[PDB]
Amino acid sequence: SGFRKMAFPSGKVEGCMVQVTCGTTTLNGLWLDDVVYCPRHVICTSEDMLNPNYEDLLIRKSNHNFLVQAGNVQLRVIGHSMQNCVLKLKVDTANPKTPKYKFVRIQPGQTFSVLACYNGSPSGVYQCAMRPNFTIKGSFLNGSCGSVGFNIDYDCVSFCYMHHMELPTGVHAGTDLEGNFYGPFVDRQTAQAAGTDTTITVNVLAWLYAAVINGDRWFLNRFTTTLNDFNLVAMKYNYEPLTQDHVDILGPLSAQTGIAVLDMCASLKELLQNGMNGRTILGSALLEDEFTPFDVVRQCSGVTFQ
Amino acid sequence: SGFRKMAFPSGKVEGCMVQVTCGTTTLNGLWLDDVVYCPRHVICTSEDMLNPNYEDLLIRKSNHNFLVQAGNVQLRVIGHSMQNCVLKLKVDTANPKTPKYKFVRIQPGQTFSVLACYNGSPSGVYQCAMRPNFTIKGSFLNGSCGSVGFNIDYDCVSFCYMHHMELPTGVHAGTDLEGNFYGPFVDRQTAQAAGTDTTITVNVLAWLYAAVINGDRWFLNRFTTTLNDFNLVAMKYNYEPLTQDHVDILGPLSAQTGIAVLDMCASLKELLQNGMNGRTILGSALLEDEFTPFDVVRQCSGVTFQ
Ligand SMILES: *C(=N)[C@H](C[C@@H]1CCNC1=O)NC(=O)[C@H](Cc1ccc(Cl)c(Cl)c1)NC(=O)[C@@H](NC(=O)NC(C)(C)C)C(C)(C)C
Ligand SMILES: *C(=N)[C@H](C[C@@H]1CCNC1=O)NC(=O)[C@H](Cc1ccc(Cl)c(Cl)c1)NC(=O)[C@@H](NC(=O)NC(C)(C)C)C(C)(C)C
Repeated sequence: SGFRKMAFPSGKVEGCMVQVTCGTTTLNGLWLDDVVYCPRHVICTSEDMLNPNYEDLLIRKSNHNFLVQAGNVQLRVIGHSMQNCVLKLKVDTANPKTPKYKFVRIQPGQTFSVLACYNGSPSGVYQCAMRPNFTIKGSFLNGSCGSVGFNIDYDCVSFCYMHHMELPTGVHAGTDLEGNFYGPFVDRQTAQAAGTDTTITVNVLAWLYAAVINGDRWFLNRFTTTLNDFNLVAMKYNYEPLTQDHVDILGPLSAQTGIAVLDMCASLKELLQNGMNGRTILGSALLEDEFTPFDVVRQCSGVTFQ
Repeated sequence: SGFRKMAFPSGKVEGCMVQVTCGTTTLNGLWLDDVVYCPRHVICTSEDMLNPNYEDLLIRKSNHNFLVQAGNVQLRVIGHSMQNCVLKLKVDTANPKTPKYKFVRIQPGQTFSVLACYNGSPSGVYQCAMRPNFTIKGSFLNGSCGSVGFNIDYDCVSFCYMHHMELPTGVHAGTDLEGNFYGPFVDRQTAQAAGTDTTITVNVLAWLYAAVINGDRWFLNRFTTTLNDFNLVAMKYNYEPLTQDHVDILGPLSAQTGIAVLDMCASLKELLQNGMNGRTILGSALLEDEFTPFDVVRQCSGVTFQ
């Protein structure tokens, strides 16, 4: 029993983190085979950030302008290129600890583990969700750029996020590992702000199923509702609409607990309208939306990785 | 900016987990140098648990009754002994991935990372605190026994917890790595229940400092209080008393924010008496007590490990 914000084991990723220095700027890089991936803003000075032409900035660099360190070993940079907003540094040595991996662009609502790093050295791991407004609510300090987000599927590391910047509201923005930003953000210092965020409805329902599995039943009721009646209520409270695909995804949890999805929706509708009234669910006094249906299955069934 | 429930990177510990089978029971073991540590209840059958004599049970086993697997390699057991409630299996091979490590018995209020494992394989990592009643609020399923809790200090892994059992309220009990239970629990199936829990006051104050560092100031006020006036209020709300040592530990956070500890205490006193009134702090609608002062410093200053 029990339910925690659980991250993936980070060992396979720790062995791929390196330090990258260009000029006075040091941040983190991801070393896979003979390529080091890092944010391209590493090549900028303070004067360039207002409107950088990255093609010009890169053509004026040479391979020896890039200092790449793996622990105490210096890696020799033999090539460099740019893909969207990531820099790819080719090095003379293939990382012997390269895991089986793939690169994946995730959707809002999905969750992943972040390995927060400073100077190439792992500092901590935590779980977060890609919000509907394409930011993440992370924890990052100076020097954390190039830290990556990932999932593990059996034996395979899926990299989905590389950290680039913090926005004025204190939330975070970055790219997939092919250098495409999530959301409307760009790597030039111009006025940018996150759009309004919404609550990830399918995840709240997953978490209410987790509560039932763990013995929290006080919010259940005998009613049922329809998708369209539920969604009319969800919209008013700034919740994402529920689709038939969401219903199907929750199937395994409905089956294990015996409570129909549309039954659970009537409970959520009541909680939205009357509040939780000084009660808690799974130790929380707010409805939690950063667990996917798969997170709940994994943690309430016991899936491992090799 | 930002603030998350952050666990330590787990790579150094993943390489020490093995699977241990005795009879029909399989659980996890910790392989360091040429010794595998695991809960001694692995040697029990269902009939023995009501009142096991572990000395008798162990004398009737031989080295080949213990099946120890590291991935796909079988490790050959060449000796076995018991230390308190842990079994130590001597094996013919020293773990080449043994980190620099030590064994530490922690105090209530301290936090640590748990690497949850099934069949020797890491499943997830999360952070928790050893409660004042010597339980932890973990997340564990069948087969998780022998999963360990740890901290990292520079380059050294400090093991502090090995998982043995779940109590009827859904919380968890285990031993240090020398086999001594935390709390009044014993490994015989008899009626046992956790004592009443209290809230870890010094940790709540640390977390209120974290909130200030991240821009949540609405709960501050101009007042100050005394230790003895604060503690009189804390007692009524089932909070641990605050000592002068607690005050000193919070020094670094007081200094970075400019708010005296006893100033912060007057804010907490107000929050206890009037509630948070539908407001949140660091995204929570309850006062959080599972971050130590050191956790906050580490996450709001950026300490890494090598
Ligand atoms: C990366 N090592 C570091 C991580 C930051 C520090 C605090 N929290 C974090 O997540 N980020 C940077 O160095 C980054 C460089 C940069 C500047 C400008 C642009 Cl457009 C990009 Cl894509 C990257 N700086 C910042 O994140 C910066 N924020 C902004 O400048 N944001 C706007 C205004 C461009 C939206 C600070 C947080 C002010 C350092
Ligand atoms: C270990 N692999 C497993 C982990 C459990 C499963 C569910 N959640 C967990 O944390 N634990 C056990 O196999 C354990 C064996 C055992 C039995 C009896 C005693 Cl005294 C000890 Cl120290 C260990 N069983 C249990 O944890 C058991 N709980 C109790 O029997 N608890 C009391 C009544 C002895 C307090 C179940 C949770 C019922 C399986």
